[PDB]
Amino acid sequence: DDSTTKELIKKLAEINKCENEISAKYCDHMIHEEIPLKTCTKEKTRNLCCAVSDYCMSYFTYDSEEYYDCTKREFDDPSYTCFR
Ligand SMILES: [Ca+2]
Repeated sequence: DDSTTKELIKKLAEINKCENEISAKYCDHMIHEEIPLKTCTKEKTRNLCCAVSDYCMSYFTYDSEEYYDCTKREFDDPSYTCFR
Protein backbone atom coordinates (compact mmCIF):
# COMPACT_ATOMS: atom_id res chain seq x y z
CA ASP A 1 0.00 0.00 0.00
CA ASP A 2 0.94 3.69 -0.31
CA SER A 3 2.62 4.05 3.11
CA THR A 4 4.81 0.98 2.48
CA THR A 5 5.69 2.03 -1.12
CA LYS A 6 6.77 5.51 0.03
CA GLU A 7 8.89 4.03 2.89
CA LEU A 8 10.59 1.50 0.59
CA ILE A 9 11.21 4.28 -1.91
CA LYS A 10 12.77 6.65 0.65
CA LYS A 11 14.97 3.89 2.08
CA LEU A 12 16.11 2.67 -1.35
CA ALA A 13 16.94 6.32 -2.15
CA GLU A 14 19.16 6.52 0.94
CA ILE A 15 20.74 3.06 0.54
CA ASN A 16 20.95 2.33 -3.19
CA LYS A 17 21.06 5.89 -4.52
CA CYS A 18 21.55 5.68 -8.32
CA GLU A 19 23.80 2.61 -8.37
CA ASN A 20 21.62 1.00 -11.07
CA GLU A 21 22.72 2.23 -14.50
CA ILE A 22 19.37 1.77 -16.25
CA SER A 23 17.54 3.78 -13.55
CA ALA A 24 20.30 6.42 -13.45
CA LYS A 25 19.93 7.10 -17.22
CA TYR A 26 16.12 7.21 -17.04
CA CYS A 27 16.35 9.63 -14.12
CA ASP A 28 18.91 11.81 -15.88
CA HIS A 29 16.27 12.23 -18.61
CA MET A 30 13.47 12.82 -16.09
CA ILE A 31 15.36 15.53 -14.15
CA HIS A 32 16.20 17.27 -17.44
CA GLU A 33 12.61 17.18 -18.76
CA GLU A 34 9.85 15.97 -16.41
CA ILE A 35 10.93 16.54 -12.79
CA PRO A 36 11.63 20.13 -11.61
CA LEU A 37 14.76 20.89 -9.52
CA LYS A 38 13.79 23.62 -7.12
CA THR A 39 13.10 22.23 -3.68
CA CYS A 40 15.81 19.67 -3.12
CA THR A 41 19.43 19.28 -4.28
CA LYS A 42 20.05 17.70 -7.69
CA GLU A 43 21.60 14.70 -5.89
CA LYS A 44 18.66 14.13 -3.53
CA THR A 45 16.10 14.47 -6.37
CA ARG A 46 18.03 12.12 -8.67
CA ASN A 47 18.46 9.50 -5.92
CA LEU A 48 14.71 9.59 -5.15
CA CYS A 49 13.99 9.25 -8.89
CA CYS A 50 16.36 6.23 -9.11
CA ALA A 51 14.57 4.65 -6.14
CA VAL A 52 11.20 5.11 -7.94
CA SER A 53 12.59 3.47 -11.02
CA ASP A 54 14.25 0.54 -9.14
CA TYR A 55 11.13 -0.02 -7.08
CA CYS A 56 8.95 -0.12 -10.23
CA MET A 57 11.47 -2.32 -12.10
CA SER A 58 11.29 -4.83 -9.22
CA TYR A 59 7.65 -5.48 -10.31
CA PHE A 60 7.50 -4.65 -14.00
CA THR A 61 9.69 -4.87 -17.13
CA TYR A 62 11.70 -1.74 -17.88
CA ASP A 63 9.83 0.50 -20.40
CA SER A 64 6.58 -1.50 -20.19
CA GLU A 65 3.21 0.23 -19.71
CA GLU A 66 3.09 -0.91 -16.09
CA TYR A 67 6.62 0.44 -15.46
CA TYR A 68 5.73 3.81 -17.03
CA ASP A 69 2.45 4.00 -15.00
CA CYS A 70 4.22 3.03 -11.78
CA THR A 71 7.04 5.62 -12.19
CA LYS A 72 4.61 8.39 -13.31
CA ARG A 73 2.32 7.70 -10.30
CA GLU A 74 5.23 8.45 -7.93
CA PHE A 75 6.58 11.43 -9.91
CA ASP A 76 3.08 12.97 -10.01
CA ASP A 77 2.35 12.45 -6.31
CA PRO A 78 2.37 15.94 -4.76
CA SER A 79 3.53 14.54 -1.43
CA TYR A 80 7.06 14.05 -2.76
CA THR A 81 8.42 17.39 -1.88
CA CYS A 82 11.49 16.91 -4.12
CA PHE A 83 9.33 16.20 -7.22
CA ARG A 84 6.85 19.06 -6.71
CA1 LIG B 1 22.50 16.37 -1.32
